[PDB]
Amino acid sequence: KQPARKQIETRPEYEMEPEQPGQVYNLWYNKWSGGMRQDPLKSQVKSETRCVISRDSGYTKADKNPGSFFCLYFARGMCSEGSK
RNA sequence: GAUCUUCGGAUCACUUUGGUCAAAUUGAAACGAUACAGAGAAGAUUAGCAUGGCCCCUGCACAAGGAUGACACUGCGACAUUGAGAGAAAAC
Ligand SMILES: [K+]
Ligand SMILES: [Mg+2]
Ligand SMILES: [Mg+2]
Repeated sequence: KQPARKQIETRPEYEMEPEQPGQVYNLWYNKWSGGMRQDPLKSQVKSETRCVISRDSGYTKADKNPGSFFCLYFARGMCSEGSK
């Protein structure tokens, strides 16, 4: 019964280069190509973050809209906009 | 708000939002490598041009190439049975 709070203060930026020798970015298909397929499942960092309703759920600007949808960033647990 | 008008009002303008889709692991493709075999025509080496399409790739191309691009190239029963004999069975 209290307004929702932002989980992460910062913004997850993108800067990472797999397999430094054998990978090269692809402008059209926005990901790194070349190098060993490496794996189908191996790649799977662990969510650094995690959310729970108890300490995180609350009011937000979208409650007014009847057909509004849930935050893609809340469920994985880094929605940084809070109630806004 | 500007313009007149006479303190009644009139003019002037009048409804956006190009959306492969919300800050990139789990809805834009296609694969590296390692291990196996491993280069068309009836001996051996070898030119090629074709046929077929839910196989494509390079190409501006209705040129031409990719191993002659690759794969494929077969096969069966609208057979009517009687021709006859033998033991059984049922029958001349
Ligand atoms: K040849
Ligand atoms: Mg050819
Ligand atoms: Mg051919």
